[PDB]
Amino acid sequence: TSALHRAADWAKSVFSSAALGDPRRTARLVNVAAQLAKYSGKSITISSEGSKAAQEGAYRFIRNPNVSAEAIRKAGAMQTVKLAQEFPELLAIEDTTSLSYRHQVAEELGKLGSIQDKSRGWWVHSVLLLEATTFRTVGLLHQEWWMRPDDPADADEKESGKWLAAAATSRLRMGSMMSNVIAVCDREADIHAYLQDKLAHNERFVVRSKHPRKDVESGLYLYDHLKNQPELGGYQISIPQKGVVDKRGKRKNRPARKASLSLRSGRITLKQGNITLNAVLAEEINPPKGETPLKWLLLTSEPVESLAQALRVIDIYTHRWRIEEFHKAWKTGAGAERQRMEEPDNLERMVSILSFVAVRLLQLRESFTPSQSAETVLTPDECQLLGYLDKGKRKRKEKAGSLQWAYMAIARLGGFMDSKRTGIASWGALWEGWEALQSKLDGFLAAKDLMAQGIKIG
Amino acid sequence: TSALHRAADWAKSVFSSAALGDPRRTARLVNVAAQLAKYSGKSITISSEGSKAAQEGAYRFIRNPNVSAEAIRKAGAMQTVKLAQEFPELLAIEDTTSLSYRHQVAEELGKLGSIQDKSRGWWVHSVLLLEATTFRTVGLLHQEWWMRPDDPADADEKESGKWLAAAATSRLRMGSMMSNVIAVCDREADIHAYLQDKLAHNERFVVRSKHPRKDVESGLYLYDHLKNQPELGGYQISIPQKGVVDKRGKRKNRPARKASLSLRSGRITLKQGNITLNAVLAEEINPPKGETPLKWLLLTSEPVESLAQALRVIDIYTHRWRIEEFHKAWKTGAGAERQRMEEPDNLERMVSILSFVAVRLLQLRESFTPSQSAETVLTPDECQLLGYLDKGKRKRKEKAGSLQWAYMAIARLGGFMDSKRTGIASWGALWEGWEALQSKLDGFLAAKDLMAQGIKIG
DNA sequence: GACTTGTGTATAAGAGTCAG
DNA sequence: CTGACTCTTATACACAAGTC
DNA sequence: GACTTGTGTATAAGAGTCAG
DNA sequence: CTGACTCTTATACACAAGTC
Repeated sequence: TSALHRAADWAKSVFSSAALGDPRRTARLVNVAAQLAKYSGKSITISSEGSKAAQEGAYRFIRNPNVSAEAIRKAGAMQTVKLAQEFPELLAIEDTTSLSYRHQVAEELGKLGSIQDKSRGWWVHSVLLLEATTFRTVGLLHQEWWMRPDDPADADEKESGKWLAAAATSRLRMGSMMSNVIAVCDREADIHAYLQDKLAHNERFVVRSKHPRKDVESGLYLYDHLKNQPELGGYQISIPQKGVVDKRGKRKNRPARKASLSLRSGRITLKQGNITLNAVLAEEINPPKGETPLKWLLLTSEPVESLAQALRVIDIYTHRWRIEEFHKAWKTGAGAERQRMEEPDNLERMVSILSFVAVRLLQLRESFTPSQSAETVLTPDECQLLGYLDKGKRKRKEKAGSLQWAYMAIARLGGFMDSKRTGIASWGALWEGWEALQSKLDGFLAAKDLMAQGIKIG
Repeated sequence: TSALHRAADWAKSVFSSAALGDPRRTARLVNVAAQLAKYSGKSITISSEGSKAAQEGAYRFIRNPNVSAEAIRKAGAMQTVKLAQEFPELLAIEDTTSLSYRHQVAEELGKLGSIQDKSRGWWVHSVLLLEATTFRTVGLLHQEWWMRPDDPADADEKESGKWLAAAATSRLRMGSMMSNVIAVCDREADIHAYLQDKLAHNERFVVRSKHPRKDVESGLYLYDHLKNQPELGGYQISIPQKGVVDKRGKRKNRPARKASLSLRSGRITLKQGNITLNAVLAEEINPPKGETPLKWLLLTSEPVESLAQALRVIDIYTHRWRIEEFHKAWKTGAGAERQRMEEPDNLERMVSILSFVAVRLLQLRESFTPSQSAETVLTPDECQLLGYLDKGKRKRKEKAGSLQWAYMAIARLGGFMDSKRTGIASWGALWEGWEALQSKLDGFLAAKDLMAQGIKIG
């Protein structure tokens, strides 16, 4: 938030809490995180700016047997917890991804596909906290890493307990801030035991419905009972073009279209556990000749009885993609799967660090997104150089010297050409832009310095 | 050479000759090559520096049906031919690589593996010219692109004729400069018809021996006849550590070692075609308990009768890897296989351009490699900024302000940490460094400009 | 000349990718 | 998932700059 | 204290990758 | 191919800064 742009400051805030059992490890962590963040996406070596000291330090740290990766992730998360004190409502977006490897260490790791696959590694189940008003990323609350065994009957616990394990960690970490938190999960979380545990702790959630369950008071499947309700009202959406590549490698187009949805809600009770909760059902009115009609059924602790309360629910769900965006920031962006440590713990400690770097990529774009001047975000020196680099390229929409102009200017330095006329640049473009602006800033300052000590330039 | 660092200048020299049948196409080619070179490795869009004009231009050019990719490659090659006038002896390193794709266009392309593979594309057979004294890259003389058919009996010509086809093109292109040229090829070129054609044109070559052929005057296999000769003398080599990954995915180490070789030569005559030529044989004296003894048998037009003449031959061959280095510069570096044009000709015209970009990556490092001052290569402004950026990092080996220091300084800006204490940075590190130095130079100049118009910085 | 192609602008959307 | 994007191929105009 | 771990330097080499 | 590299994991010293 306040400590973001300056990588060293950022790393102190995230990591100085870490109980690694020696302040030298925590300071080292801080330094390491700092160089990696300044060089998001690149090798440790490249992050060391030619310092043999820092290179050696970084590598010694991530193979350090007194350094607990669990503790690294926990220390970051407590920072999230500290940050989250700022907000009256939060979303806790929850999902699993895989971290996949094929080098020699992969065989010491866990199953991701078939027993024979060379690609092995970890499953990580993550909780990403956003603030609920403007949806900005607060950070990681929780990650469970595990190695799936080759033999399913060697599992200590069933993988589906990951949703409850996460709840247990969030509540513990958030403490009394938990009633502030709304857990968002997809169909994998449509587990009776999971809904039950939330309600029992009086915790808050929006989980999408997969299994047809019956409502006690009507004796009907949730869907049939919800279709009985009066039309709470409607909403139309725009579905954006994209290409599509199926599981067998087959490519098709998905042309943009506009769909319109009828919304309904109701209070519902489930046979199992005699647990009561609410549910919203959005369904498409008159879909075109040959397309899957849209259909969302959402299970929620949240109020649903007014049209607006129900839209709050839909839109809380519409932000679920954000956890995938983190996964992409972790992998493609920060380089989790590009690492090549030769031992599991080494690979873990590194990739642990990289998860908070990932979050910061997200937050960097978010730091520029939202009315007034560029000076609120950039330094005076940053502000002038950007103005020079951008000369001519500024569009008429953009108020001169505004934070909106600063967003675009950086995006353009990152390569952004708005190919879909949406105005929105990827976090990847913003990062390249920021990094470019920062790199050109070295030269700018170097001239300033020399010019300040009375030396002629060129 | 002279026109290299400045991308626009470089592109004019390489491409202003192009007969595309409209000077507008040639100028467009020049512009396109220029932006791509300035942004080696990145997308067309990113290369357009926010110019909608240049983006649209670039894309219109590479889907232009009046633009012949053949002609693009030819125009570059004639520049090579023009450059090569400078040199009294050249190496023409010759080999094939594949350009491989899996997007929708791939199925309109040719076979690279089995009939069923999704990975399809072209085979390209290339001739890379170096000068023979200090081995610097002069450029591409020739490329043959073709699509291997699914059915081997649908081939217009056998693929092994590629060595002769290349000879035919080089001689035509080099004209009377051909007697300056020494063709270097590996075992695939150990074809009787190919040796014969060289000798008949009185062209010059070093080709490694695969098939046991017999010498007429002795009646012995080349190898047995060469082992009869007196020990012309010896030479020892250092073999550098590397990892090894076999075809089935199996990983092993190859530890560094020192090998010593005994050298022999002789004049030889082959039964077929009663063609006479020379041959050198290098073979390892007493290899360690369990390792493949080294063994090179080279067929050559070149003189071989003195120890030194024979070493000239070995070392001419020892530079064969350079064609692989080009292939890597073309693919990984310039991004040939990262392109995603949706039509073969579009994909070809683009990748054609990218092959000369590749060559320039090689030449950029080479432009810094070899006694005196940095000022011989960099501009005064470039020279100062680099000196600032490098403050503290300079080693004692490095004479202050020398071209040797400039090499290291750039390498360090590119991430180079000399992990194998060899002093040699990859072309990839030099490029990142150069690009970084260039990027920081924008800021430096921007401060200069503003400082020159009397505006306060920061 | 008679007719054809490239540029710079502006509008639109198909194809591809990651991760799923 | 109603993902979110960038890469790539289009199309129209007026008008400039080509071939023939 | 008695004993154990991190830093900055310097030396070395195994493991991995591309393209083959 | 005797490829050429970068990434990663080592090891010793003296000495500083930790745990117990």
